[PDB]
Amino acid sequence: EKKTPVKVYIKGDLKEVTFPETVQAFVNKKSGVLFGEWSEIKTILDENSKYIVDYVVENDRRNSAIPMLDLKGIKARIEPGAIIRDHVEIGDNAVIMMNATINIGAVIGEGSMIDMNAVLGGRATVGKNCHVGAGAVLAGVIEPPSAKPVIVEDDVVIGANVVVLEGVTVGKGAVVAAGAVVTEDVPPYTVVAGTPARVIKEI
Amino acid sequence: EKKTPVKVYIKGDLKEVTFPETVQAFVNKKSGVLFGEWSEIKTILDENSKYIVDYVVENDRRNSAIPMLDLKGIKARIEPGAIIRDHVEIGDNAVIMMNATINIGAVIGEGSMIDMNAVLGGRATVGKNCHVGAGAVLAGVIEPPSAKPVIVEDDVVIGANVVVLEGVTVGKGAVVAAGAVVTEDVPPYTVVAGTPARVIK
Amino acid sequence: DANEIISFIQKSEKKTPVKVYIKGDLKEVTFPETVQAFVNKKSGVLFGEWSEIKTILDENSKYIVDYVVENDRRNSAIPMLDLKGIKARIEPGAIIRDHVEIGDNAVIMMNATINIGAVIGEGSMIDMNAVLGGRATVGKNCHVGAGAVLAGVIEPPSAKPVIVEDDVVIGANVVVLEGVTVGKGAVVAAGAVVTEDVPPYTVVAGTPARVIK
Ligand SMILES: [Ca+2]
Ligand SMILES: [Ca+2]
Ligand SMILES: [Ca+2]
Ligand SMILES: [Ca+2]
Repeated sequence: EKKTPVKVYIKGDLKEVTFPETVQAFVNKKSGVLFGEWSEIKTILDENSKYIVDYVVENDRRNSAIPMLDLKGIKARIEPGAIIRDHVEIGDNAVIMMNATINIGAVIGEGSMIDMNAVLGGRATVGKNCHVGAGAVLAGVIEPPSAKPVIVEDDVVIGANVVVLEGVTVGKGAVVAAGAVVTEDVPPYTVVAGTPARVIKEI
Repeated sequence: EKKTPVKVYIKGDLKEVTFPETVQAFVNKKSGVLFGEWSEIKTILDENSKYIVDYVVENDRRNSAIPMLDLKGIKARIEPGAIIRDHVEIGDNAVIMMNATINIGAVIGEGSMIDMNAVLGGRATVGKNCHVGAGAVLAGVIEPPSAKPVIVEDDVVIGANVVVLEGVTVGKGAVVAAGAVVTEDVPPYTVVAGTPARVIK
Repeated sequence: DANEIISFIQKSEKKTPVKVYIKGDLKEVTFPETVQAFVNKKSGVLFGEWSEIKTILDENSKYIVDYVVENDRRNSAIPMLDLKGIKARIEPGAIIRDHVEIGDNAVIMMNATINIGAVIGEGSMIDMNAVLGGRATVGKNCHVGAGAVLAGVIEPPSAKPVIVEDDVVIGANVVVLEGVTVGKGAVVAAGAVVTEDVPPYTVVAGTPARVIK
């Protein structure tokens, strides 16, 4: 389940090397690229040192089990550097900015923005037309299914570097000031600020 | 123009496949790598499956319009994982650390450091010899061109996980305490701290 | 050790590595020793320094029909950590410099950033987008919350780094300032800025953090 996927560019007398079905070998007679588990590929490189004379190994993760979300057909905008796990629901015309991180089970509603370097923890739920500020953290609640995650209702603005703690609901149309730590449910149409966040105005 | 670029490693009887001008195909008879739009390349893979035996598709962005900054000739240091949009000015001898993010229109002065996981929003301006702390956020003001962005003057230290709000100027030589939220202009050569940030020293 | 870190950093030359996919009449091109060329007659890829490869592309323009240049860093001297043999879990997007110790069964989450000299103990979790500064030390069975920042120090070598002792929980978006020790079993509330040592088995909160329990 945990994997250490590598891509390996190779060159040499490749016709002399046979590759197992466990690895995807894209090669011609002298040069090629190999895709597979490092444990499998390492053995191949070692046992064929005579014919594979040079190689470059690329690797981006170690003992990782959860794949990344396939972005190619999503009806929304995902910028370079955003890391999104599989099993995340991205609503129509949402925007996921550079270097944001979104964990499994998260939901991002239609038209919502997750700004740069923001973090959505497991199952965090963001409604429609929300703005989750840069560096803001929505706590995760990976399991059980019955455990209330962070829920941000529609039309909410969450300030930069905010933290919303596990199981907290931010009510519709509310505003959370930058830097706040939200420890309790926020009533709809109110502005909260501080650590712990307190209501400072009714909208 | 929103794009969905892909890089596709491919193999098969590749001479039998004709690639359009829209696709850059670096291939030989047996194997190759294709660069282009997903819409374009998906069509090619499906229609030529008779000749394509296997492939691997890589993709890092979806419906993305703004390209990344070409770093190759910049007289500065940019570390792996830093994400910098095009139309950003990076001063001589600046340093951009791993996992920082710098949005369009930002300006970083000579000798300044943007630390790990810091965020410079749209049009945010940083002077010379500044240090923007890890995780600090300089709010963005993307438009209109007449809206004042965040302006950090020279010789400033911004603490880790600070937020400087839209349109605020942090004056020359000031220090902002870690975790502060700067909600109004900071006078030159003062220390501010707290949320909201208040003058201390 | 700290002296070794400083010496390593300065023995490393600044690099601008590229990967360049090329095609054309490549048999007419002689690639220099300084470049790794994985090529066939028709097409291939080149690994090397931009300054070296740019020269090649120019001087052989008549033989190179097209190319794509990839680059992810500029004037960068410290390489990334080889993850392939580490007995831990490191997720995509995590950026870890060489000369970092990752303890058995640790977890480094997506988009975390770990500077040179850092030490992460066994079974500890560094959560999403957290930052470990130079020489920052995290004990065993710790949890460093998402977005939390542990201060760094590289120079001088004698300077005290941030030390997180065992069994600690650091809340999300917390900042621990340089030289601070967070005591064994302590809990730091989300959003706190820790400005002085935290006694073991206490709870601290606020900015500046103060003992609450
Ligand atoms: Ca290797
Ligand atoms: Ca990243
Ligand atoms: Ca989580
Ligand atoms: Ca912005």
